[PDB]
Parts: sequence; C-alpha cells; structure tokens
Amino acid sequence: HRRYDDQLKQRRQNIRDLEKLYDKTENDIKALQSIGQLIGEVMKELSEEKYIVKASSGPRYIVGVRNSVDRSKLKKGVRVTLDITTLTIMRILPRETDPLVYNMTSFEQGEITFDGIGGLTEQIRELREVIELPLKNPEIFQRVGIKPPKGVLLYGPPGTGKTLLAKAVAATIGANFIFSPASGIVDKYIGESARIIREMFAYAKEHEPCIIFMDEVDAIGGRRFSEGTSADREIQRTLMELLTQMDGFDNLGQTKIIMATNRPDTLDPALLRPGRLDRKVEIPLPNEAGRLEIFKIHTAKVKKTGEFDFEAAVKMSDGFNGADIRNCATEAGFFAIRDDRDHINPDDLMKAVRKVAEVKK
Amino acid sequence: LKQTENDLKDIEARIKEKAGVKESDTGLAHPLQVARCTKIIKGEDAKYVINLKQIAKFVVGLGERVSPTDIEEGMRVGVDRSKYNIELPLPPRIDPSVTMMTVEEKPDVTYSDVGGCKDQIEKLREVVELPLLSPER
Amino acid sequence: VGKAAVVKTSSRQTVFLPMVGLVDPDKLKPNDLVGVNKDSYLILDTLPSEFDSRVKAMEVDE
Repeated sequence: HRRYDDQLKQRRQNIRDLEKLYDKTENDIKALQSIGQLIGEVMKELSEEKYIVKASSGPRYIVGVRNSVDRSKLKKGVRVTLDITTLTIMRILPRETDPLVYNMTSFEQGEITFDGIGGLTEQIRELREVIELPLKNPEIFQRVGIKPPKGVLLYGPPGTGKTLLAKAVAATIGANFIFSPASGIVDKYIGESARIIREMFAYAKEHEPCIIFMDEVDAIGGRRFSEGTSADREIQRTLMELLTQMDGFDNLGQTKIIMATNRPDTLDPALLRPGRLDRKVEIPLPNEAGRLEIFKIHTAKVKKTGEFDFEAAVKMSDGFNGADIRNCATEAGFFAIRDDRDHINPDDLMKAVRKVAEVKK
Repeated sequence: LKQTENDLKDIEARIKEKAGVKESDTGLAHPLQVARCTKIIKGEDAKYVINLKQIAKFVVGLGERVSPTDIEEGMRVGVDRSKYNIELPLPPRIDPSVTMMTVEEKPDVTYSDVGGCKDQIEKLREVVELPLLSPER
Repeated sequence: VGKAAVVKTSSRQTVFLPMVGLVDPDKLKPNDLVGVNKDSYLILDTLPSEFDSRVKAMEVDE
C-alpha cells in the first residue's frame, strides 16, 4: 500500500504539469475577438479626446479613443494601443524603446577585473576625472561655469590597450554600458542609421549612469573630398544627426563620448572640436613602469617554476603591446606541450619574446 | 492573316493550357531572381513554405519530403540567395536570374594563319576536342 | 502594466500583445525569430536563431 503512496504524490505533481500548460492557451482561444493591436504614438493634440496618431506599422491612420483611460498619459511622446478593425485607443502602454541587440547590448559592463591592458597611471586616471565628477557632486563645474566635458579620443593600433578599455574601465564605474557597433547600425535596406541611436538616448534621460562606447569606427572618418561616392554619400549625411547630439537640445554630462580610429587621416574635423573631443589617449611603448601591471596578470595565469627574472625581458620588448605580451607565454607554452610539463623556463619565455619581434609589421 | 486564325485553335487550347493552371487557381497567375510565391497555400515538418522578399521572409531548417507534389502556387521555388535548396519536388532551381548574357550560335570563322599554327592549333585541339574523342586515355 | 511584450513582424508591422503562455519565459529574447497568425497575430511556430542569412556563400564537405 505504501508503494503507491510516493508514486501518487508524483502523479499529482504531474497533473499540475498536465493542467497549467494548456490553461494559458485557453485564454488565447477566447482572445480571437480581440486582434493584436498595432503600434502607435501620440503626435499632436487635435480634438478634445481624439488626437493625431501615425502608426509606425503603415500609413497614417487617426483612430478613435476609449474612456478606460484619461488624457494625462495621452500627451505627445508615448506609445499607445490602436486597434486594427475598430480603430480606437484601447489602453495606455508604457513607452517602449525596442531594446534590440543593437539598441541595448545584452553584454553590459564586464565580468573582468581591472585593466590587464593598462598600467599607465596618468592617462587612465585622467579619463576617470571627467567621468566620476558629475556622477556624485558636479559642484566643480558650477564655480568654473563650464559645460561638463564628454570628450574622449583614442588613436592607435586597435584592440591593443585601446578597445578593451571599455569592457574594463567602464565596467567598474557602475554605469550602464551599451555597446554600439558600427556594423549593426548600417541597415543596408532603407537605413534608419542615426535615428536608431536617437532612441538609445532615452535610457540616458531615464538612467543617469549610462555610458556609450563607439568601437573602432574609421568608416565615417573619410570625408571624400571628391564626393564621387555611391552608398557613402548617405554616411556623411547620417553622421550629421550624430553631431546634433553634441550640438542641439541634448545636454547631460552623463553619457560619455568615446570614438576610436586607426589613423589620423582625413577624419572629419568638426567632430574633433576641442569641445567634442578632449582627452586624447595615445598608445605608446612605455617603460617597465607602464607594462609592470600587465606582467603581474600575465604571471598569475601561467603556472610554472618559482624562479624567473622578467626585468631583463623588459629591455627585450621592442614594438610590443598588451596583445604582444600575451603572445610571449602563448608561444613559449607551445614548446612545453610535448614536454609533458607546464613549467616555463625564463630563457624559453625570452625565446618567444624575440620571435614576436621578427613577425612585427 | 496567319495570326488571325492561329488564335482560333490557341484560344480553344488556352483552356487546355489553363487546365494545367487549374491545379492552383489561388493568387491569380525556370528562370527566377529570388523564389517568390503567394502565401504558398499548398506548401519534423510536413508542409514547406519559404519566401524571400520585402514582406514575410521565411526560413525552414528541415525539408526533403513531399508536401507540394511538384509545382505549387507561384511556381518559383528553388535556388536563389544561395543558401536555399528545394530539390526533392522537381525543382526549377539553379536558373539564370535577371542579368545580361551574350549568347550566339555558330560563330563561323575560316582558317586565317596556318603558318606557325601547325602544331599550335593542335594544342588548342587538345583542350576542347581531346576529351570529346577518347576520354579513356 | 502587468506583464506584456512587443513583437515586430517581418512585414514592417509592429503588433502589441498581452501576456501569452504560448512562449516560455526563457524563450523571450530581443530580435528573436518567430511566427504568428495571419490576422490575430498569435505566436505559433517559433523560427530558429540566426537572424537574416547565414554566411552568404557556403561549401559543405564532411
């Protein structure tokens, strides 16, 4: 009799799995009377209740209204609910910015600790002074009487001490980090382009700690003095809307302006204005003091013998960057794979240091 | 007045030509740019409906079974965009799209210079004519 | 407010729908390929991942 006691309890738990599933589908069976409503937004007030609303799902259709809601939330700049057939306003939904993958990146801030590409104290901390100042007390710019600088410029080799600063420095600030790819805003067919980015600033007005990072964009750089382009004439055209955010009604001091480029070529001088771009962080080849903090993280990853001298390897570095430092133990560790040991001799590591200097450029 | 009396038997045969259209009468009324039909009413997975155009872009991972029984609806299903193969129901696939092609017939040219072309033409004959004679070698 | 979402059709028509049990809470993703009814617009067959095309040209050899 006790054999079924434990089984019937599992059957009752299965009945709930055999019940609550279709229970949500039955509400959709009775929902055939109400068709899924389209998209709409209030534009300009016209009559008492009914206003002018253009549906983004098609041509211009002015629908009716319902008394279930009032005109407090019916003002301009809010999403509404319009029926397909009856053509009325059902209820008031909250304004939706469509947080797509390119609208708001699912990857935010980072899972990584402090700079592994860093080690320059003067330049890295120089960026944090124009960031953390408005975050807590913006009382310094009040006595000076100046607008908070958003300018950040990065020029040099991409991906080496340059790209990863976004996923590292901005991750520890505790602010919203939205990755903004240049290949996601192209929109090859009827490009929305910069109009997509305009919808992204809605998070800045809602959430103050918001950081926007443009990742290695040389595409908008060339101004094409000949102007013989085909699809690139729209690019200089869509760039002017991006300049409006640095020009027109939008003034915040929270969202930071960061744009990176490979080379100081024909790049548009207007965006280079000393008001638009301020901090310019070069990617030089510093001494041991600059690469010291990189070697510590570089050492903690590799498990090897406790006898090593990295001071002589600093002089061995010529034209090497944060990415080339990883190459050192990467190639040196390959020689120990067939040796059935994870220990890396200090001379074996220096052999890979010279090997990167041969493949340079 | 040949065309005048040719339509006499053709209009009567147009209904016979319409008899093949009587298979699918939906959506009003083989080289193709991109495969396009209307709703593909005919059509694991059983029915297969895929269309690529400005409206209602479709994709299906499975296939290779008989839903439609050969041609269906807009009659255009098959290779376009690459990436897309409907094979099993007698496909109109890998067919020239809208393009500019120069195709002529019988480019007749007689002999011109045989002076140094004695063994030089033989090298040209070993290109085309050679596999068309004795491929066993 | 309660629970709701927004779905944009491939026909350039954005539709609004309330809480619907035809999809799982883990299946909700931005830019998720799905399909709905021709009129009522109710999610039925969920399309796979990889929005737009796949690696526009391909050669497969095992």
